Amino acid sequence: RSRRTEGIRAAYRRGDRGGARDLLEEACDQCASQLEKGQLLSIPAAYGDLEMVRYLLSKRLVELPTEPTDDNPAVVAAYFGHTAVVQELLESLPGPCSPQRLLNWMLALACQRGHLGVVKLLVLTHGADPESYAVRKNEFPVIVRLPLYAAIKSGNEDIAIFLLRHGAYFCSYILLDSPDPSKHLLRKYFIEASTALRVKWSHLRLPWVDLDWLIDISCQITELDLSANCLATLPSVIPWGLINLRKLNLSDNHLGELPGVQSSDEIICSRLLEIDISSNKLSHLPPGFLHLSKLQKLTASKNCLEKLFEEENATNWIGLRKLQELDISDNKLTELPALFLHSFKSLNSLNVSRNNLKVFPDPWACPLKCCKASRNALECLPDKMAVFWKNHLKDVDFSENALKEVPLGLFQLDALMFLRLQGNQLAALPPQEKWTCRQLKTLDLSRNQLGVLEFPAFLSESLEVLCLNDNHLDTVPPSVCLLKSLSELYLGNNPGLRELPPELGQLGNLWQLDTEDLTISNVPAEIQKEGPK
Amino acid sequence: RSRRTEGIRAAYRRGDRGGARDLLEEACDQCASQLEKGQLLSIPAAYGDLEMVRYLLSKRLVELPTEPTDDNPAVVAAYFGHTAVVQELLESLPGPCSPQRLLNW
Repeated sequence: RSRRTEGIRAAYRRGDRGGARDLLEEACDQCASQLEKGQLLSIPAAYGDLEMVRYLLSKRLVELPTEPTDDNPAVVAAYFGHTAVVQELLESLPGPCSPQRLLNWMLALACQRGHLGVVKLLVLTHGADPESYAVRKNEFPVIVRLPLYAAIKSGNEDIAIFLLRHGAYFCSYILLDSPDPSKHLLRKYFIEASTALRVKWSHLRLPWVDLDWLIDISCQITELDLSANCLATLPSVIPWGLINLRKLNLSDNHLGELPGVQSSDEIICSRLLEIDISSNKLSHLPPGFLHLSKLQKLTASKNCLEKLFEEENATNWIGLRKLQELDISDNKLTELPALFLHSFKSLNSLNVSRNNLKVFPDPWACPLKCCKASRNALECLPDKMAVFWKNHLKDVDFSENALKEVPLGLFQLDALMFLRLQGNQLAALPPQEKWTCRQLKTLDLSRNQLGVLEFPAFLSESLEVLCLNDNHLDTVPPSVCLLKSLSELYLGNNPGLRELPPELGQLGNLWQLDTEDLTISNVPAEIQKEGPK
Repeated sequence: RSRRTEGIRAAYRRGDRGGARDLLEEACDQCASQLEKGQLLSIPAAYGDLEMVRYLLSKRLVELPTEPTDDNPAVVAAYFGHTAVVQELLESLPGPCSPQRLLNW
């Protein structure tokens, strides 16, 4: 019975493809069982006769088993690198549950064999996992069955780098077991030369890095992006042992602590211009940052910070003097001591929102163009805003806080035009005659205990949106009639209202109105149902 | 709580895509449950903002439910013919068992 197989094989062994066709048809008629038909389909696939595979799949309708074995026709097709036969067989697999197990098995087989095209088609077209194990039944998930490891250990560097560029990751075993080719790939295929290189080792899940990998080129730059991985520690050279770095991305990792310094003498990276250490597990920043006078951006948000810096209230700090951006939001800071904060001179953007802050930091003469401190427990704001930021601050977000009254200073500002002052307990404003926010475009004064609200007449040409929903409003303040230029208004969530003023019709620019759960006595039900227009 | 949705929708209703981004990030921080995140992903997909769908799938890592419902972000993406958004969402589906049921729907 098995002879039929050999006979067909004989026809292919001598190159007699037509005789192989005849013997194959005879066996298919005599091969009723699924295993025998699968073997018949394996014969030409192993040989490489794509045409006869097509005939068997199309006319004989031969089933393609999903067993991840070397007897499988697709496995042998991948074994010999016959990409056309592999795709032809894989197309015949029925049902939605694509048999990934077979795909990983043949993927690792191709990686071991060196058939790059088969690996490419499997991973890119059929979605075979480049980071799972090609493990069969009664087999263990050993790294030898992992396709990147099998590719690089086999000497198939091209397949390994292709896998890395198309979803594979490095791990401790790769670096420890094959450090030479691993460092070769790290030192070649992630380098953007510019000397002052730009090396992107991020998104590689590297559990550790070594000076041995690139410190030889620390003359100007070794690397810049080490984010998006599982790093838990660093050499101190990575912070400050490199000469002409300009940007470092040390974010999105397990770096709960960064190496520190004893003085500025230990810092060689005096040229750093931005640093990204967010999305880490930091409780405080190292004081070495307080020696980088040239650093222009620091972003240490998405951390567990309790303080910006340790209480070094004696040292002549010069660093961060020219810092423009400090983003330390999404942290657990209750106090922002005036020491380090007043050491700044060039800050313009301060993002300290989403913290446990209760007192806004004691202000100082520094040109803040924008400040976000919402999602805090802030009780009040300083009165020196108009002293320092009268001509600088444009965006303010002190909303969602425990604040009860905004002093006149915020509204005495001139450059201020973007106000988010909701989510507070404020119930009364400073008199409108004291307001100098001529450039005001958006005023979000919702979600508070405000009732009368007054506006400068100048805002007749300035405001584009005004939010006053969800307040203690029983009657619309008549001052709204001033705001001809207003385009969007909220008045909903005010159950005490019954009259909609006629003067709102004078506000020509209106296109939308929050009429949510507002019953208007002086408007018929039909007009209310039709909408704001 | 539902207001967040409408607020983001408002930003897209007037064409304010950056304001929609800000409101979307705020809601994502305040939307922990899978259904709320799926709704947040449905908003731009129904609108057609492929960029914000990409940001949600890549950065926020928003889960894509396999329920064959008109609330599904991919279903609404197919509803308005936004082919790019449909492929972007369908690429995010994990695992080997490709949810054919959603695909037929």
